[PDB]
Amino acid sequence: GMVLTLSDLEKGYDKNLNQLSLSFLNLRDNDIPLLCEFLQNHPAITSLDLSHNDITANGVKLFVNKTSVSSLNISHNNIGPEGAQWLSEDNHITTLDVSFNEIGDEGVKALAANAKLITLYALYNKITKVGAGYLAQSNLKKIDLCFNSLEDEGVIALASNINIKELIASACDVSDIGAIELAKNNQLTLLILGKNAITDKSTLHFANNTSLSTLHLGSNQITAAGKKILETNTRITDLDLIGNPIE
Amino acid sequence: MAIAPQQIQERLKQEQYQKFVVADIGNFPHCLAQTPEGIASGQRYQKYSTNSLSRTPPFSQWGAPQLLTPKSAQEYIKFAQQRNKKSSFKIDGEAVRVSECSNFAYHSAGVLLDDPQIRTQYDVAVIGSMHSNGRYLHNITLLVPKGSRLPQPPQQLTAEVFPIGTLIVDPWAVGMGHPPEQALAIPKEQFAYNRSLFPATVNYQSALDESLTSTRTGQLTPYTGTPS
Repeated sequence: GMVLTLSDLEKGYDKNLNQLSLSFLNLRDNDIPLLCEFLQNHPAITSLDLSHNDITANGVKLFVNKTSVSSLNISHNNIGPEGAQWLSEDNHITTLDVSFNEIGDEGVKALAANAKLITLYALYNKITKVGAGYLAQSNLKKIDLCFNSLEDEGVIALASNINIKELIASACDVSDIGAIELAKNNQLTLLILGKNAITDKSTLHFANNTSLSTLHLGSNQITAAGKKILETNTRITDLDLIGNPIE
Repeated sequence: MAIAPQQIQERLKQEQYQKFVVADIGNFPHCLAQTPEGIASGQRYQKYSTNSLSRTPPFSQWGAPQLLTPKSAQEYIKFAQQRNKKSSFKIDGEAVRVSECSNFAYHSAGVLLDDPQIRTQYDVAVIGSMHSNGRYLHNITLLVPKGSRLPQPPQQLTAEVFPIGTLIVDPWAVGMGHPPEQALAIPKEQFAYNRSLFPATVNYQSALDESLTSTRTGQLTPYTGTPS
């Protein structure tokens, strides 16, 4: 287009990793056709980083089903709900980062209906308990939802999703109510719930959890008593409690 | 003697924020930047996390969120002073300084407020950014050119009332691996977290701080020296 250059493309082209990185270049929708042309000329590139640019939903329309890119980072753009809706139509993407795009509950509604998706990063997207409800019906194995006000109702819905193996939901307005239901879940192997309102009340349920091997509960309200309880679970090889009022 | 934004940036670069232990990497793993500095910060956290000294003071509390925003200039300068002081805790022979997404901006505020030239050219502000359902998840330090005021809570700071010439200072972003050009004394257009900047709440304004004039400058020493 008017911004993306051939020089950008070749400097961003990591030939050892077959990865194209074009972050922080102020790319716009009009730059997407040139991008796709380059990717079509180099079909081995299946991982793409377009993060921190100025792409909108129109740029997504110009990208989707053009290439064999299966891993896409388009975080920190402006693709919105419609951009997310469109991405949900892509037939190659299995790992997707749409963090910081204001995709909202409507955006996530479409993505959650895409059975192709295995991993979704969607930090800070104004996703609410309604969006979490949509994701609870998805086939996602991993979801990162940090900085979304999911609330207890949200993560309670997510806890019922038998497919999710890894859930990241820090700073999501989760209390003991939500955390306890996540603790009862028997499929999660990694759970991160930092920066929420979780107390010692949840810790017995995490001590009796049998699925988790990673549990991050940093910067909550857990005390030394909760820590003592959590440490009885020896299945958890990565336990993070940094920032809690311990001792 | 007017100080240039680059000279302000170089001053902040001397603090080596990318060398900090970023304690909430455990909370927000996906906020690690795709950079050599991000890779190093992730490794530094892992070592810190598995080191028993991390659970001893003042390191343990340094990792804990400080929700109450300081209302005196001196507290900020003291924040930076205490964070930089030598300690016995070393990771691979390296001094350990710890912060997180809520208190990290306080350090830079202290550094900036401690320069006599900054205080004549700029008002210093600390804001809560990354708004989510009534909460502001990310604290940022602002350098506002003198004579422009900022909205007081519960009024929000928005792009429309963001003073021209405002510089953003986000050392947490640097701790996470973003280069200075995306986080230290730069216009919002270059800011790594520009997409979550507004709306914001302004929790501290040096222009509204009556203790400022009695607060002294030149208390701090740059954590490192500039290379040639």
